[PDB]
Amino acid sequence: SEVAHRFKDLGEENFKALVLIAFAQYLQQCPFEDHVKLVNEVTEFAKTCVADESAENCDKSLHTLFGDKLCTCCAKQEPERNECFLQHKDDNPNLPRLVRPEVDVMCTAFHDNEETFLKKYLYEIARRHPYFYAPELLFFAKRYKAAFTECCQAADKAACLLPKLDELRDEGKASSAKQRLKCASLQKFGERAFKAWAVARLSQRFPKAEFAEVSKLVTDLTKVHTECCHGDLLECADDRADLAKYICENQDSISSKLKECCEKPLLEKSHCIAEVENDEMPADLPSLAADFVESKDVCKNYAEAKDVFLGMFLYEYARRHPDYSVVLLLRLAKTYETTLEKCCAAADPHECYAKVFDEFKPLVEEPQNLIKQNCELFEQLGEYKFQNALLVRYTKKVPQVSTPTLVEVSRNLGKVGSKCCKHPEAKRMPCAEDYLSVVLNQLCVLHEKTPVSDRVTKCCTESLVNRRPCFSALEVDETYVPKEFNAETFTFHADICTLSEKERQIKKQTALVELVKHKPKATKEQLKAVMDDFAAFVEKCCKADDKETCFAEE
Ligand SMILES: O=S(=O)(O)C(F)(F)C(F)(F)C(F)(F)C(F)(F)C(F)(F)C(F)(F)C(F)(F)C(F)(F)F
Ligand SMILES: O=S(=O)(O)C(F)(F)C(F)(F)C(F)(F)C(F)(F)C(F)(F)C(F)(F)C(F)(F)C(F)(F)F
Repeated sequence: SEVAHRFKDLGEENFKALVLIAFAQYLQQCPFEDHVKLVNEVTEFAKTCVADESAENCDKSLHTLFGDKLCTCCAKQEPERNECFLQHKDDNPNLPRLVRPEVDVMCTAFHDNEETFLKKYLYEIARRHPYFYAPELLFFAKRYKAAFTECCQAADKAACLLPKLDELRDEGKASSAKQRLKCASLQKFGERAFKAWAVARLSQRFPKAEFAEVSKLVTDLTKVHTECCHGDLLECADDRADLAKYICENQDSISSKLKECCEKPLLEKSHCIAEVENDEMPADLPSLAADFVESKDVCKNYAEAKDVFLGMFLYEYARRHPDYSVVLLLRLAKTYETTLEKCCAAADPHECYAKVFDEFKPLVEEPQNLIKQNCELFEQLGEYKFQNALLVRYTKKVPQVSTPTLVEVSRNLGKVGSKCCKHPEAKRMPCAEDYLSVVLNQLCVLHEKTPVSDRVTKCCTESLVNRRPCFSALEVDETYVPKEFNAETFTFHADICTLSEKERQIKKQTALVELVKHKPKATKEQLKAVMDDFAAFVEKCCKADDKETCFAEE
């Protein structure tokens, strides 16, 4: 009995939560209360299974049960139904932006019913983030609960809560985006791509770890994510705990940076492990040359065990390169692979695969130079203007892309600047390029829902590893027809005056996207000249005797 097994392994609380999450991700549009009803029925049922694993319906898969419950798609049978539920996950669901009500209202609701409030949190995130790393969402719910527990008792409920909630929202969106890439990686590119990812990350993270260890953690982590991305949240959370549990029983085989996370309560622990600092690279590790370029058996060993050897390479290269983005290490490993694929078949492989690392230069240089160039641009512009720059860039690159998406991605793109450009070069590239993988992936998923740009589609369906160079390589499509100057898109409301800094940025940014859409191939100064026109008009209308009409007159 799986639902019992999981209920047992997860405990009711996390079971409930994961089931809610699973429901809210399966039925994003469905009301909270219909989800909790389903969850309770499932939980109630799970309990009957914990008690007798032979009770009538307890041997059914989690898929059948959730899907059966969900069905209270639905016309379909398993496993086509679960596939159906998964494919209907909506990365951009038509759901009201979660509008934070005032703290006292929230704090009242939180105290009115903590679980319901906490379940409401899960539900609202999960349904908005249908790929949200479900166990991680439990961690968020815990922190959300902790926020509300403490901050609701605070003198300044808002001043306590808001920053914390802002942190969790941000962390949430980051985690969602992040997990979204795992699911996209897994689902669009397959297990191997994810495995490659994981070998690269974990090798970087756990360079002291033996390859077999990195592999074991990779197979387990992959299994975690496959399950999570597959809406198998229960297995996923459970396998995650198992993985956290494994890692923590095996820290000395994995990382010396694990001390603190492995002491951490279950949810914190996995979260902690998932983002532990890269471990110290083992001292005096040799170059990959003897094994991967220099050996005469390279061709043989690749061929004998391709993915292992490539994994060993990726492991060996990644563990040596926490200063490389995962995608880079992935690119290098793909390059290695493909070079070996041609060298091994070439007249003298030893000869030509000895040169394999020379192909690595451009691959390594490109992100570096990109990260360096764009981060100077960032340091010149700061996050916001860096966002405006990228927003224009991307709008010009892929103008068909919905502006909200454009804005969101560009903003996020620009956020990598803030996150990464602060870092010295040694931490910039993994930070930047991997966050870039996350953000582009956003662009990718957001756009996929309503594809309107063949370039985005192209760049997103192509090698995940190469997704970023692909967008980077994109230049202005002139095959894009500017949109006529709709007033409504450039006639902001007086609500702009009341907008938070961020929201007024999103708005200028939105205008900036639209303006670029209205008139692409306009240069930065001309774009600046209407952006400044807009902001002035806004400044004017915002301080006008009557705002709403001042605004109307544009
Ligand atoms: O070079 S690639 O990244 O394209 C790659 F071939 F997929 C590879 F990453 F090297 C890889 F070998 F496939 C791998 F990603 F490492 C791997 F598939 F994960 C793997 F290492 F082979 C593995 F599947 F995990 C295995 F090692 F077999 F356990
Ligand atoms: O080259 S692109 O503009 O297409 C890009 F992929 F978005 C990008 F170059 F990575 C970029 F987003 F523009 C970018 F500026 F490089 C970046 F992604 F934001 C970035 F390079 F990561 C950055 F933000 F500049 C970074 F410097 F990495 F922080």
